[PDB]
Amino acid sequence: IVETLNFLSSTKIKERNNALDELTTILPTKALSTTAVELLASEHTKYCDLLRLSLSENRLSTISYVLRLFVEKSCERLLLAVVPELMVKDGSKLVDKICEYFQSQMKLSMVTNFISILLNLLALDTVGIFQVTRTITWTVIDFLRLSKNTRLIMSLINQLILKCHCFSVIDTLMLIKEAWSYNLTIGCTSNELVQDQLSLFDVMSSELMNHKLPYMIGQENYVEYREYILLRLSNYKPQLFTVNHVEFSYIRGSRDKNSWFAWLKILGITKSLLTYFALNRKNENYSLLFKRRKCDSDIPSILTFLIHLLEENSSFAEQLKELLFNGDMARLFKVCLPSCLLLANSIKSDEKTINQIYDLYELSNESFMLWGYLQYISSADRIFEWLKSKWNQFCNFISWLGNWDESHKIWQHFQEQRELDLTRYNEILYRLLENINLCGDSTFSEFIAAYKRTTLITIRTINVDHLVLDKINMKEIVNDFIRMQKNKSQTGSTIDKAVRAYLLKQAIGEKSSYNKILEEFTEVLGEKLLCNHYSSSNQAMLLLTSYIEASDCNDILDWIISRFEDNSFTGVAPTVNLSMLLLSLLQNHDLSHGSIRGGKQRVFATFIKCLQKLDSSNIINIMNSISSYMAQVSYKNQSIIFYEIKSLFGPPQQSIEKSAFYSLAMSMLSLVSYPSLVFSLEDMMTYSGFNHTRAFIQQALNKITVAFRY
Repeated sequence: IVETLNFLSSTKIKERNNALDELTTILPTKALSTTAVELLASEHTKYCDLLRLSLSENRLSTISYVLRLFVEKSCERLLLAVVPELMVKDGSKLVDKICEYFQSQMKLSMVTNFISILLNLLALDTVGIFQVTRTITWTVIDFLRLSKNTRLIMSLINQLILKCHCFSVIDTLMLIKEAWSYNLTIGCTSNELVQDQLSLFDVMSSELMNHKLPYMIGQENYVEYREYILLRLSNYKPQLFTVNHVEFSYIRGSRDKNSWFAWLKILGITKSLLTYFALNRKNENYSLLFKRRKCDSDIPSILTFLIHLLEENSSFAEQLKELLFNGDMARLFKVCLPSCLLLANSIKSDEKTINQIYDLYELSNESFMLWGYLQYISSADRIFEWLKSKWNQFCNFISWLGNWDESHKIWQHFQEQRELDLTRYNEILYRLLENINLCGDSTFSEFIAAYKRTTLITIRTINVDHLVLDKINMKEIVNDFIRMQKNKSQTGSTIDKAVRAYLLKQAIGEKSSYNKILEEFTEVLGEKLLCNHYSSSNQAMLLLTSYIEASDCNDILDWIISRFEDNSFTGVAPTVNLSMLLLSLLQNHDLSHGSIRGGKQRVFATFIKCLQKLDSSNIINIMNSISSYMAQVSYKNQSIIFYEIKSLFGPPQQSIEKSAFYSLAMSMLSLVSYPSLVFSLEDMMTYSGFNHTRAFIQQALNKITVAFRY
């Protein structure tokens, strides 16, 4: 049977792309379904169904995020996308869908890893269906189920670490978008956080750092028609230990980190295992505790900066944040314990204290910091020689500056490092700079190894991969334009050289390169998933902007690039950003009416925007020329845009920001009159208060424009 042959082709999943081509060629309704890794699975499932019409559509939409194992839809990666979401909901049994979904998702049926993941997805949005979403979130947060992985909870923490309501209404949306961008640092930031967290003491971080932040927010919240549900939740939170108990158990890891991190006698004290005592205290309190959570022996000048930092927190932590979004005795103990630098930073027998530092240097940036504080001297001379031996993170010689034996030591270090050996030499040279007559000798020795018109390693993949790319990192020190070169190679001081290669001749040379790139991009139609590369419109606009910035000929070139962007008919994020960029060029203007069209496109390309609205306002405020024409038109255009009202108060906040963009010429008063007409509780007033603050004495303190308001 031809059907059997088709089945064999599908079964033969090796070189699946060939099988896919065969299926495409094959493209009897039951067989049509049967003809369909994942592709092989599609063939098998459809064939079973064929062997056995709404059901086919239902099967196609079945088990999407709720996959059999995997269906490439855990977080769902046009009209079809909106329809699919609706179908999925129907099977489970576009803002409107988002609201239905926020509520339906919390409703579930039952009500655990799935919850942390859904929450993470919702938090990333920095939006969702306002209050409907917030009510859904409260219920979902409460339904902890089989609570403790931590990283998913931490992703959810992007929102849960800000467990509050109505504190920044018609404001928080812009802040949330900015937070999402910061949250996006995760991946590389997570790896860095894990390394730093473990290096400083014994903390894990590893993208779970924000889960701890969410727990802190939860404690703070506990101590504090959708609205009725939210009010009830606010009270329930006092003791609604929705995975709080899980956190209490998970916290054993935090206790371990704190112990690792650990006036020495007071520091040595466990403060009666205060971290555990605090948890016990909270458990005993049962509800709305926090406050004095067993903070026994909470720092003392038992003989400071750390205490101030601890209060602020009530640095490896910075890495975690990026992912989230008798002197001799003291010196010997501080070095032997290796936070030697912290002890030294707070504190500053000197010869012996320096000898301990000297040994620490030999052991080889905390060491430099410790020395710098200590150095705030024969003692230093001894350490300098040891430091030279140590030379042959970092900072090193920086300590001497941060604070002629030191110079003699520098000469010894330079010669020893100068003698990849180049990496050692590179590090020594950086130290020489870090500290910025034997010092001249040190420079000469480092220079002698460097030689100049020389290299010490020890076009595609010949540009650096064949040779040099390893060296680029292997003997790296300090900083160079070479970093840009490496980034350019990865994207695929060479980056500077490439610009130099083009060096209006540069524009023409660059234009030729751009033309080649443009042709490839044009060839690459719908280059994304099983959808389209919407960003291409934005890329075309970016190219246009550079050419226009140039010069009339470049602007002519810009028009062609812009014309491609102008097609729009693409996801709004790309089409609208492209229109906005075009409008920014229009704002600068030139010697053509074309600027008017670009501005119209940006105006047409409406979005809630939030943080982007603010950015747009900041740009809008920079232009509208003057007279009583461009200024007037801009005001009219803004006035005619968002109605706010509804439950769209953020638009009113945006209007207020616009109202603040000049006054008593600018019709800030008209904007104010509109705000007065719209009795948006005191939300409008709060926004006005912010504008008033910008003006110093304003509003009741100096209405001023009251003369016209009257």
